[PDB]
Amino acid sequence: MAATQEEIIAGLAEIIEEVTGIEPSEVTPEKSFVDDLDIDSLSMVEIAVQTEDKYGVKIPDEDLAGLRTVGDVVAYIQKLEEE
Amino acid sequence: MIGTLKRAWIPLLILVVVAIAGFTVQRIRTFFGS
Amino acid sequence: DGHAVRFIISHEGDPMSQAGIARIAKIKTAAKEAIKGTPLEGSAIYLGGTAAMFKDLSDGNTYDLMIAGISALCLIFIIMLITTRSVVAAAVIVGTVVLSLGASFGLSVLIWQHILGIELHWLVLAMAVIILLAVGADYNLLLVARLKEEIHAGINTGIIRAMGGSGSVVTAAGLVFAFTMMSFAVSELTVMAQVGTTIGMGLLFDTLIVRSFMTPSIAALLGKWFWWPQVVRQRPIPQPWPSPA
Amino acid sequence: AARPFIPRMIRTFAVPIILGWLVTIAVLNVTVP
Amino acid sequence: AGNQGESLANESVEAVKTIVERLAPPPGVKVYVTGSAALVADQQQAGDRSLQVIEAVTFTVIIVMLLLVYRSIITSAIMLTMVVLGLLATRGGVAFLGFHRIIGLSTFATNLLVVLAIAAATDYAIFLIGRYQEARGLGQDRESAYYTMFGGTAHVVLGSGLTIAGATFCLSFTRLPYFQTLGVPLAIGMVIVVAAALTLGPAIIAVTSRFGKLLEPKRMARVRGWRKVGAAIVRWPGPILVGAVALALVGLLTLPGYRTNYNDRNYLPADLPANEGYAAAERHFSQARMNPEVLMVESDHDMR
Ligand SMILES: CCCCCCCCCCCCCCCCCC(=O)OC[C@H](COP(=O)([O-])OCC(O)COP(=O)([O-])OC[C@@H](COC(=O)CCCCCCCCCCCCCCCCC)OC(=O)CCCCCCCCCCCCCCCCC)OC(=O)CCCCCCCCCCCCCCCCC
Ligand SMILES: CCCCCCCCCCCCCCCCCC(=O)O[C@@H](COC(=O)CCCCCCCCCCCCCCC)COP(=O)(O)OCCN
Ligand SMILES: CCCCCCCCCCCCCCCCCC(=O)O[C@@H](COC(=O)CCCCCCCCCCCCCCC)COP(=O)(O)OCCN
Ligand SMILES: CCCCCCCCCCCCCCCCCC(=O)O[C@@H](COC(=O)CCCCCCCCCCCCCCC)COP(=O)(O)OCCN
Repeated sequence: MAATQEEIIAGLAEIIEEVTGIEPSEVTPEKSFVDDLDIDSLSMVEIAVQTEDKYGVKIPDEDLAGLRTVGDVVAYIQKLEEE
Repeated sequence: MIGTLKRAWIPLLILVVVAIAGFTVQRIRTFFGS
Repeated sequence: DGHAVRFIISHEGDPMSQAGIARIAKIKTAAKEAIKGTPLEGSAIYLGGTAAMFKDLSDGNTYDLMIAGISALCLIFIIMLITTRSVVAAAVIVGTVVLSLGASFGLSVLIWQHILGIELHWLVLAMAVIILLAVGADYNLLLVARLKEEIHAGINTGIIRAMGGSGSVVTAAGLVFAFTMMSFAVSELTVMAQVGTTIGMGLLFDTLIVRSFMTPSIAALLGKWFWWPQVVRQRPIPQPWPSPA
Repeated sequence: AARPFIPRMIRTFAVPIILGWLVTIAVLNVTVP
Repeated sequence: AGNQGESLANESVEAVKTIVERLAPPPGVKVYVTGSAALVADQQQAGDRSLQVIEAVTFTVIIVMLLLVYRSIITSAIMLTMVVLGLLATRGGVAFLGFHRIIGLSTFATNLLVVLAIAAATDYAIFLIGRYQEARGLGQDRESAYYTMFGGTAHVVLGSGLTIAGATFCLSFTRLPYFQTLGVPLAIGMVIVVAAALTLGPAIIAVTSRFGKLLEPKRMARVRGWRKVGAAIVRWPGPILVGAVALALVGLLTLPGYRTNYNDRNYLPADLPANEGYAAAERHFSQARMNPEVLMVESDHDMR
């Protein structure tokens, strides 16, 4: 299970595009949902639900609060997939 | 046969529902006046 | 020819209350027991009037409500079963329809009787359940048809997409019609205001609570059992992360 | 071709449909109280 | 001469009232025409004089609600023409079938049929335009969006309308003529509303869409907010169901206190003439003197 960071970001950017509309060219690992991308706490729940449906990556509710930047989500998914 | 009555389970359920409803309705139609 | 005598009876309070109508059977019974054991025994006793008319109308109203309710609920179950090839979705929708009807009429009873003091006319219930069933069918069918056509991508994502797509349209339609009906509150005829605001408050409650939170959350709790005779997956086979761009 | 028959016909014959509904409403509301 | 509920009865009440107020009483005396037959007359004659104010206020409200839903005057105008044409076709068809004595009408079936026709017409128009504009906001061109609108909503409109028609035709099996006379006119009205909504609706959308940017979406962030609601529903469904059921319990717990009333003079303006006759009588005898019962005992032998 070795999805590279670019693959995980490519998969996340489609869901962020559908949920919000931010262009996938704007989803980069150093931008934080709260300020830079302006994705509130309830669109993150939707991104997590759709990621779990599509790629089977289950992100529980308490960990979803600490994922501030896109790099945080990519690192979480990688640390989970390296299982 | 069970194999063929489960391709036509929707029309059968519709028949049983419509029959129970129609009997109940024709029964209740008689209460008034009497 | 002297074969029939008639008596002209007046009430004390309101003839057309709930008591003035329960007095009709008592009048007939009193007149029947008066001729018991007398040479007039076995005579025919006819009681006409206006509280007698409303006794008979109030009796027939219950059974006609039951006939209409049985008929409408069976038709609604049948269309929800034909559209969504599932017994659980049809039964859930019929149950939420009955629950929303009950809650709507209870809210209007509260507002009108217990707060404004004016009791509800006797035809308000009938004319309200007619329209409320008619429009609840519309909105529930539109929501669940979309849900069914979109659960192919996962039941949760299907519900998210179906909400985002059809829940907004359902609430727009419901609010337009509900605020159209609540404009009857300007009528001098209190029965028109009653039926209008009953339909309006019912539709507000439906579109804003029942069809917006209670129906999709039941569809989300019962994950794949919402479509039971059909075998659906909670979510598809997990895809591998795509190649960039 | 790959479009269903009902919506395709409603889309191609859209303006005769509107004219026919207008004529129907006119007749139904003028011939009858 | 009439029969309570019909039109001959109102003819008779107005005839009697004409006779009575034709001549002058002695000074101090005032005459009235009370009773549950003159009350029904005044009721049915003020019903229409309120109905013609309602027909204006409901449209003044429909217009502003359409402007709030579609933040655009052209879209509200188009969809209002859809609704108005559906309502006109329904009223015309039912007045035609009732005029030529084909079906049995009423002055109550009509007041309910207008309401139901407006409800169904606005619902179907909003459904169609909402699906068209949603498919249009996803990037589809006018052709693909029209076809998506149809393929998504036509069967829903057909099914729901046909069940409303069947359910309101099943009223023909009740006993009270109030309800029993609602059967065929309401069913026919629903069939006409559905035929209109399925042929005239898409036709209007397919004609007006090919000009400029007539039916193009404006407010699509509503879809985003509703997606967030759906996300909250799929993530925490148990709590939300508990909340919704708790709210429904408030209403369901009031029902076993429901009392009804049959006095029509409580739900009418006290300015009606029949009600002022009631008041004049209540000033002198009691509330129940104008509504008397009659009990007849018919034996088989001369009782004199
Ligand atoms: C006779 C005189 C005439 C009188 C009559 C005539 C009057 C004429 C004028 C009429 C004026 C009224 C106009 C009606 C609205 C018209 C607009 C329209 O048609 O649709 C457009 C409108 C979109 O407007 P927009 O500004 O363009 O949207 C862009 C946003 O800004 C962009 O999004 P955002 O960032 O701002 O926010 C995101 C999102 C919001 O996203 C979220 O974050 C929400 C999700 C949060 C997490 C989930 C938690 C849910 C918890 C559930 C618990 C159980 C359910 C309880 C729900 C309540 C709490 C939400 O917002 C949304 O856009 C979607 C909202 C969806 C949620 C709303 C659901 C309603 C909840 C129920 C409230 C009322 C209770 C019903 C009881 C009534 C029965 C008596 O669509 C809606 O949002 C519908 C919801 C709002 C309208 C309904 C609210 C009430 C309306 C009147 C009801 C009166 C109730 C009185 C009760 C008093 C107590 C007894
Ligand atoms: C207001 C009126 C309400 C009245 C009706 C209330 C609800 C009554 C529910 C009765 C359920 C009877 C329906 C049985 C469905 C059987 C499913 C079946 O035969 O086929 C499925 C087979 O799947 C199964 O394995 C189901 C086998 C279990 C069936 C046992 C019946 C259970 C009865 C439940 C009792 C509930 C009764 C409640 C009464 C109040 C799959 O077939 P398909 O996918 O090819 O068809 C879909 C395309 N048309
Ligand atoms: C007094 C009369 C009433 C008595 C009858 C009482 C009961 C009425 C029940 C009526 C049931 C009608 C069934 C219609 C809903 C069908 C549900 C369904 O299975 O949907 C399928 C729909 O499949 C279809 O394709 C059906 C298409 C129907 C087109 C609608 C016809 C429009 C006709 C226009 C003129 C209407 C004139 C009507 C006059 C009354 C799903 O297919 P899909 O997911 O692939 O999406 C559809 C994409 N095309
Ligand atoms: C028998 C009647 C029962 C009524 C039941 C109604 C239940 C409906 C639930 C309404 C939910 C309203 C939206 C909830 C949004 C949740 C957002 C959230 O969770 O976070 C915010 C939560 O904010 C809220 O909105 C909480 C919800 C308040 C509404 C609760 C009232 C509904 C329950 C009524 C109880 C019954 C009333 C008694 C009968 C009148 C932030 O709160 P905070 O941590 O910043 O506050 C800390 C300050 N000390």
